[PDB]
Parts: sequence; structure tokens; C-alpha cells
Amino acid sequence: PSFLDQEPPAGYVPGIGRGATGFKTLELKLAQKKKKRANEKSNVKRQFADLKESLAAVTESEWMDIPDATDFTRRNKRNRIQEQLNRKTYAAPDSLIPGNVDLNKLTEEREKLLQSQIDENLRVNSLSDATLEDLQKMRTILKSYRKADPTNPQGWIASARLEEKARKFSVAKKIIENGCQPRSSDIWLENIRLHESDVHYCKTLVATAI
Amino acid sequence: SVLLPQLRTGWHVDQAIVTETKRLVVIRFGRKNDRQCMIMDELLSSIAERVRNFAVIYLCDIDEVSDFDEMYELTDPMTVMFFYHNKHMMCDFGTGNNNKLNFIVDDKQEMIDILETIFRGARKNKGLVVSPYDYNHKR
Amino acid sequence: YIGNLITRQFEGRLDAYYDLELRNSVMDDILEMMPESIRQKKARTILQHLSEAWRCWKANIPWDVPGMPAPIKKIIERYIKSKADAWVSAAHYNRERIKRGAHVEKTMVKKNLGRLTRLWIKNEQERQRQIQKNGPEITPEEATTIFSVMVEWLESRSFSPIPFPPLTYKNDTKILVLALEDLKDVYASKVRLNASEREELALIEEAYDNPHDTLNRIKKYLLTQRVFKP
Amino acid sequence: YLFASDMIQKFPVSVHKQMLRMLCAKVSLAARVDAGQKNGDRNTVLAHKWKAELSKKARKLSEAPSISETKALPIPEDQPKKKRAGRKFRKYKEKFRLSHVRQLQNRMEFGKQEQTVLDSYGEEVGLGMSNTSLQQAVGATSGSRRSAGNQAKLTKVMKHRISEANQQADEFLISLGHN
Amino acid sequence: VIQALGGIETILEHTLFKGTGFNSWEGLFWEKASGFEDSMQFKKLTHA
Amino acid sequence: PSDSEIPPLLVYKWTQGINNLSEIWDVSRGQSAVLLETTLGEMAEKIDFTLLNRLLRLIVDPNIADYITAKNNVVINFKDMSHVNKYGLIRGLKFASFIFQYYGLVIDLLLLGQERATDLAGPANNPNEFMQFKSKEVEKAHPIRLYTRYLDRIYMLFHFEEDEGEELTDEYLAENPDPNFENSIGYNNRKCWPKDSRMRLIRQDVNLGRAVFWEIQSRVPTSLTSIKWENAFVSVYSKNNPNLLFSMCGFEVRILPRQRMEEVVSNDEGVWDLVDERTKQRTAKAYLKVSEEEIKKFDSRIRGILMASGSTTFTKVAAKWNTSLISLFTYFREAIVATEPLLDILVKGETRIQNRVKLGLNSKMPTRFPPAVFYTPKELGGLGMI
Repeated sequence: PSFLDQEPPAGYVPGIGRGATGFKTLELKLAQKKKKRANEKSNVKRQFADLKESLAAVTESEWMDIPDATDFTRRNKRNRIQEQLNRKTYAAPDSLIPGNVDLNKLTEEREKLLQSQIDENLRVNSLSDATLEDLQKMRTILKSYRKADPTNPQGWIASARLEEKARKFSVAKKIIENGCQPRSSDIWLENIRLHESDVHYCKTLVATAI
Repeated sequence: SVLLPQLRTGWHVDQAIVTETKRLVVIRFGRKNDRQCMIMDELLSSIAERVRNFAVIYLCDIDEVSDFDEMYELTDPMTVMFFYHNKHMMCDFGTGNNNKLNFIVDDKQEMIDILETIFRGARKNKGLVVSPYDYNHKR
Repeated sequence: YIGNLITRQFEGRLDAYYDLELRNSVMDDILEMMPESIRQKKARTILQHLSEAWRCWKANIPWDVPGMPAPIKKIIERYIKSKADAWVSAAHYNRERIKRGAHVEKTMVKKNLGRLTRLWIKNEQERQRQIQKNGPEITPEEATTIFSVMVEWLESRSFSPIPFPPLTYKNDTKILVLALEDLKDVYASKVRLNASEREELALIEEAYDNPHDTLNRIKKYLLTQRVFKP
Repeated sequence: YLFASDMIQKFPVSVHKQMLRMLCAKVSLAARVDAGQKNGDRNTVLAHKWKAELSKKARKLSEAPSISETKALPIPEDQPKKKRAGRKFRKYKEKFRLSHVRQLQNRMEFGKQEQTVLDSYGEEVGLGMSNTSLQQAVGATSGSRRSAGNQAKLTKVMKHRISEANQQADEFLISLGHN
Repeated sequence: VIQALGGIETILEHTLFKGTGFNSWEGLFWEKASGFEDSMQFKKLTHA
Repeated sequence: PSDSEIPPLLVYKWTQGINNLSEIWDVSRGQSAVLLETTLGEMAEKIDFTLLNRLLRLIVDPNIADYITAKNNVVINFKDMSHVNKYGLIRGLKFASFIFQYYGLVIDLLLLGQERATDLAGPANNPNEFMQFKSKEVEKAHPIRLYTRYLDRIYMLFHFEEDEGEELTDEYLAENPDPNFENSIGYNNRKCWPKDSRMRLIRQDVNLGRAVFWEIQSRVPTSLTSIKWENAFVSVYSKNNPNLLFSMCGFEVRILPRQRMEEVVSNDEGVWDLVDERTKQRTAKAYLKVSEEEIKKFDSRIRGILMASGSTTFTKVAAKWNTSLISLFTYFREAIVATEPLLDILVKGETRIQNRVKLGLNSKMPTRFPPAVFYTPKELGGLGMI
């Protein structure tokens, strides 16, 4: 702040020096009319005043020795720590993809590792159901794969069980019966298991397999 | 308030703008008695130490210096203004007046972001900058 | 409007104000009473004393300072009294406004929380400090009547007390799982991790990888550790 | 009996824990003077220095830091970007990048609803493309490729505290083992 | 909601989709801006 | 807060539980009934440990009791402020709920006593179901009929006959004389329901209510918790009052018998037809409404959405409104259509958020804004908002 101390002006106008850019009797009657008007028409300092009057007896040496400053609350240290802690963050590991977790495999996967250490010392309900058009993509691919081989029952069983896990009900039970039209026993072992639900029809499928 | 220096003539203003090349020049035009002028004086008084590198803040009174009143069209109790290389800077705040500043900013960080963004856009010669915060509910 | 326009052609309480006005009144008076030769060099330090006194009032720290002139210490005290009264009164005043649904705008919503949490924590501290003096309020004759009721209830119910978890236990694994995942599930919706949350994930992960070791550690914490971190 | 003495409780509460350890020693040494002083003539002037050190050092423990000068934001000026990619440093930034599977959550397939799974709080967490078009139909999710580099790991302070706690828990389980 | 608005088509007349030049909307996907906001916060940046 | 019952299913089994017991509805000879709703007041805050370590050594081996007792001291820090916790409970601890529940199990036993609590729970060999008994004799043996405690709040139902009731109220009036008939000054009606469906103020029923609350007030010492008439609601069903009024969780239920339907009635959406297990007819209607608490929590929540966001995306605002609105429609299902001010606040709040989007696009605001912008799914590019 060198220029703040100096204080010469010269005869220059301020606007021109920088190359700046911009982006009486009636008055006496109005003054007398306002005088016609004004003629007819704090607490804080009152509170602290009796004290500022009581500052009068403080000698100059006591004014000169005032302990300069002090940090009581340790605000600086705590600010540096709270800043150090919040700097960076991170990216969460891929294991937190929520759909994978099931409890059984984790428990039998765990208690065996526990017991091993002790011996050494000595689908989710949460996911949305499949969308008709995705499942339709599945139907087209699997349809191409069953149309690939009329024989090779592996396809028929596959299009049966995958659509079973996906949908089942009528679709699978119709497909299996469709492609079951003879030598391979597997379409029968599957068709029996899924489509039966009642004794007579169980026997009807069994006898055909026989 | 005591933290920030005051400019007692128009030539302290002008030279304060001219002698400083590398950092923004921020002037509050207003009077000590006003209610809105002391608030931005406190806000800017806390920010001055953080920002001393890329900006500097000064104080100017309208009654002390009335010379700039007509040239920049100073109304309202306070106007903050931003200067870089003698060039009046400009930023569209949404207030509809891209010039100067009027309202009292709330948070320190929002004003430091204004200073930072005006500075960064000022280094590129860019006349208009766009604030990250459109406050126009205020004006 | 016309007259103003033509002349310009020929010419051209509340929480926000009251605090700053208190600072300005007090600083005005103190600076007025100072000798003007040393005046300006101390002034910034006096401002720092006001800030520190307020920060100490916000901490309940008593703010007792080494040698100081008595009248100034009186002044800063009375200032803390008034600014405190206004700070608390306005803090409670804005809260009910937020309850009603009136518009306090924004930063007031965020600050009002910090102010009311300072107040709440002060009420808690005074609660417990007055619970030092008077001691427990139960008294033995009332504790008797309370304890017989549980004794008779549990004896009438023929209730066997819960034992301490054994070193060899069947469901330990099945209790760890249910425990750990219930600490784990907080972080499953997060793509990014703050520094602490990442540490806690390391804790849960090692708790899975070393179940025997964490069972031993938990059990020893149960039998042993009586002192805990804040 | 010491914690009730004059030289401790005449000071603020926060200083007490440090004064015990500080006073206890100075008591012991005093006793170790008293054993050596001959019975006929017993003399002070060590305990005068030893009160001086304790009282003064206590004022100092209560004195609190001086104020600090405000630290400044460095400068907004952008700096030219520098690049290196090693085996070491890619291993470093593996923490700091979105992995492949994590990137596939960020892809919204145009025209049809996401896979969303209920979060523990019940708010649907979308994983958009992370599962192959066939895997939504079957609901088998995926294993895909798990990045083992962004796995959470301990800070230096926490890692020794865990191991220490476990090692002492070990001697505890042994003490209960033989007894 | 999709049928209330008239179907996908009556919706796409309200958008720039036909400007994107795509013949059919089948094989298309969005890049989420949520995750887009994450990849930018792994760089060191000022609050502004 | 049992594992088997979702709190709306709780309100359901509570109303059906009130009906299924015998002959509370008949007023023919002198009979009446009373419900209390009393928050235990300061409860976890007034928990005292010298009593806890003992009550826990009853229920648990001492090593766990000592851990649980010393784990609550700790030290508590918020920025500058620090205090050791001597007195209250810290409920941020995982096991705190257990303590809290166990602690409530004490107070439940001062109100009910050993004799009546054994009648409610039953023998350890064949303990009862939630609301049941063995014989009607055990039901009618004691005035207290149905009792529950949900966290802090207590629900107590009483059945009185003039023989029994006159005694109790004569005792309270006797030991608290009120010549100016001021019992009705502070009595707290439910402001949600109109005239005909509120509690009528009549010296008999009010004196019963204050007498009941004066008995149960006396039953609990003041060191454990604090029970105050201000936090309590008392309903009376008698000759004079057809309406049985209570509020559980966020729901407010009134109950009428088919017997008393003659007093003016208008059907709602929240009407519950209630069936006795024997007559298998519909003996009561329970009308539902949403409380003035959780309506104002919803006000304050959408306010929080439009406030706490200075700068956020539009789809985050849409998703916060989708979450909070899905929660409110999901928990309150039947009771919403019966609440006028909650429908009004829905209509205001939705257009209000739409206004926050409009003011986010441009400052001029539009004349009309096509709804396909807001309401298309996120995958088609809209906000997906409901």
C-alpha cells in the first residue's frame, strides 16, 4: 500500500487520468414549503456508556501491555484436521454391487473358514422382474437356437429351463411338449418333472417315455 | 472493517486500479452509516486474507469521493465493482444488471467463488463471465 | 418523482444488523478511550479479543484471561451478555418460523441448526452438571420398590439369565454375518467413499476374512475393555 | 492421596491428568532426598525449585496457543497437466478411477426400465447396463470382472491398532486356556 | 404414464431425438449424468 | 415393536383387538370405557446406571452388564464442546434399543402389576397370543383390558361399570376438589375430527378421564420417567360419547359400534368394517385419518427438498419427491383419501416443485409447460416424477 501513504493529488481529474469508460426563487419556495412542513411535524450506547466512562483510569502502560491474542478453543488445529480428513475421498470397491449378496453361500463359505482356522490353531427379492422386451430378446435367440437343431434335445431342454427360471407356467410346459415329439430320454425326464402336478398325467407322461 | 483499507481520494482509487497488474481490484462504494454497507464490509473483511493472492479489496465512500457517482451510475447504498488492468470487468449475475454488484452475498464460499470465477475469466480477456450462482430472487 | 428526476438531472431489531452494530458500538468506545499514539496497532488485537470471547462463549469455555485491566474485562462480559441474549432469542425465534412454514430463506435454515445444537448440548451439559451435585434422584426406598417388581416378574416367569457367549458356539458365524452386513449395508448404495467409510469397509472386510480372530477380539473386549473412545 | 493435593486442583480440569504424572515424579525425588538427608539436619531448597518448575510448567500447560495468521488459497490459475502411467502408479490411481463394471452402472439404455435393487433403506439403486441383456431375463446378475485394486484398505494408524488388539487378545485366550 | 402421453412417439416429437439422426431407438443408451458427475470429482478442483 | 407386525398391521390388530373382547359396546347399564395415550416423557434421558447394572445382572451375566454400563459413559464431543455422559442413555449404540425395551419392561410392570401382567401374558408354558386370554373371566377380572407399549408411548384400555367407576372418580374429585368445574379447561380434544366425531365434554366422562390419569400418574414414580397430562390423550366411551378415539403411530382412528350409528355419520374412504369372531357380523366401523404431526413432517420435507438444494440437478429433485411421496402413499394408504389438507398439500407441493424446475430453466416463467417433460420416464429423458 505505498500509494496509500503518499497523498499528492495533482490538478488532473480522476476520470480522464485512467482513460475511464462509462460502461433559484422556485427552489427557495420549495425550501420554504418544506420548512412549513418540518415546523408542524442509541440504547446500546446508553448501555455501554457508563463503562466507557469507567475506562478513563486505565494507565497507558496497561494499554500497552494487553496480551496480544490467544486461541482458546484450538480452532486452528481442529480446522486443519477436519480439512485433512475431507480432502480426497475415493471410489468404492466393485464388491458393493448390491444384487449379488445371498446369505447361504456366505455362511457355508464362512463357517468352514472359521473351522479351518480353529483346526489350524489346534436372484434377490430386491431386483425388478424381467422386462417383457428383454425376455423377448431371450425368446428370439432361443427360438433361433431351437430352429438351429430340430434334433439335439439339449436345445429344447435349455429353452425350457431358461424360460422356466424366467417365466415358466404355460410357455415352458407347452414348449417341452412341443419339441418332445422321441428317442432321447431327457426331454421326458424334464417334461415329467415340470408339467405333472397331478397323478394321472404323471402316469400319462411316464407311459409315453416307456 | 478495520482490516480493509479505505480510499480517501479518487486518485487513490485510480492508482489502486493502475498499479496492480496481476490480481483483481475489488472496491465497495458505500458509506459507513448504511446497514447494507457494513455487512459486505464484514463479509469482504473475512475473505481478504484468503484471497490476497489473486485479488485485493479496497473501500471507497460516496460522500468522501463523489466524483465517480455519475460515471458508473452509483445508486443504492453499496456497489461492489471489479477491475482488471484498468478494464471494468463484467459478469451476468442474473440480477439483470451485468455491471458492478448490489445485493449482500450470504456465504463466504459463494463470494470466493465469484471472485475466483471473475478472476479466471478475466485472465483470458473475457469481458462477460457467468457466475455459478444466479441469485436473481434478490437483485 | 418528477422533482427528484429533475434534481438528479442537474445533480446526478434483527440478527443481521444487531450483532454488527454491537461490534461497532463496543469497538468505537474502546478505540475512543485509547491513547492515539498506540491506538491503531492494538485495535486489531482488540477485535481478536472480541472474536475469541465469542468463540469461548459458544464453547461454554469460561474465558478467563491472564492479566487484564478490570474495566475492559467487564465490558467484554456485558457485550457477551447482550449478544448472547440476542443470539439465543433470535435462534429460537427463527426456529418456530421454520416450523410454521414461513420463508426464512436458506442460510438461516443451515445456521439455525448449528445454533440450536449448541443450545441443546448446553442444556445437556447443565443437566449432567446439576446431576453431579444432587447425585442420583432414585433414592433407596424407591429403588427397592422398583427392583422387587423385576425380581418377582423374572422369578414368576421362571426365566434363565442370558449367559456369556461361549468360545465354542454354534451360531457364532450366523451371528457375525447378520451383525456385519447390518453395518455393511450402509455403503452399498454409494459409488464413492469418504475417508472414514472406506476405513470401516476395511474393518468389515477383515472381520469377514479373519472371523476367528475377530471373535477372540470381541470376546476379550466383552470381558475386559471398560474404557472407550469419545 | 495426591490427586487431592493443592498443586493439582488449583488448576483447570484439563491439566489434571498431566500434572499427576508431573507431580508424582517430583514427589518421589523429594522422598529420595529425604532418605539421604541426615537426621540431625534436614534441609529444603530442592522443593523450592521443584515447585517453581511445576507451577510455571502448569501455567504453560494452561496458556493455550497463540493465534495463527490466516492461510491463503494458493491461486486459481490452472496449471499444465502432467502425465505418467506405471505399474506402480496405475496401481495407485486404481483407487481413484471408476472401474469398468462401475462405469456400466452409468449407462441408461434408451427406451426401457432399469434394473433397480432395493437398498437397505428401500430406495431403488439402479444398475443400468451392468447386466447383459440376457441376464435381466434370467436374473443371474453377473460376476463379470471384479477389480481387486479399489478394495478398501486400512490406514497406517488403524492397521497396527487392530493387530495389537489381536495379539494381546491372544495372550488373553492363552491365560484362559491354561487356567 | 407412457400411454397417457400417447406412447413413445408422441413423446419423441417433444424432443431432439429426430435430430440425433437415428433411424430406430432400439440400440441406443444414455450416459448417466450422476456417474458423469463422479468422474469429474476425482480431479483436484476448486469449490467453484 | 415385535418382528411379526408392521405398524399399520398393528393398528389393524389393535382395533380388531378392541372389538373382539366382550360387551364393551353395551352401555345399557352404566358401562363405559377409556383409552389413554401417554408418552413416558424423558425415558432414555433419565435412565440411571446404578439401577441398570443391577437390573441387567438380573437378566444377563455380569461381564456383559458391566460392559453395557461403562460403554455409556465414554466422552461426548461436538467441535469445541465436550462432556462425559454420567446420567442419560446414549441411544446411538447398537444395543441401546435392547436396554430401552428392557427398561420399558420395568414401567409396564408398575402399571400392570404382577397380577394383571400375568393375566395379559399368560403362563410360561402356553403364553398367549398378542391380543387374547383364556376365559372371559380373566378378561373382566380387572378393569385394564388391553395394554400395549410402542417405544415411549403407552396404550391402556379400561372398562368400567358405575359400581367401579363412581368409586374411582369420587376418590379423585375428593382429593382434588374443583368447585368451578375446571376439569374441562385443559382436557385435550383431537382437533382433526369435526364436532360430531370428537370427545364431548361432560363432567362424568372428563372426571373419569382425569381420575384414570391420576391413578396411573401415581402408579409410576417420578424418578424413572415423567408422565404429564399435557402429553396424554384420554378417550371415554359412555352414554354420552359414541366415539372411541385414539392415534397409533401416524394414524388417527375413531371407532363406532353399529349400535350407535344413529348419531350423524358420513362414510369415508378409510372405513374399516370390523367383525366379531362369533357373530361374524360387522359390529363397528373404524374411520382412519393421517395425523397433524406427519402431515407437517411432509410439509417440512418437501420444504427441505426445495430449500437444501441451492444447486442440484432436476432429476435429483424429481427423485427426492418420488421417494418421499412413495413413502407417504405407501405407509398411509387408506388414510390419505380421507384427509383433505394432505391432498391440498400434495397439490400445492407438486406444482411447487414444477415451479422450481421452471425457474431453473429461465427467469421469465412460462404460460404453460407441457407435462410430457416432467412425467416421461427417466429412460426417455424426462424427470420420471410421479
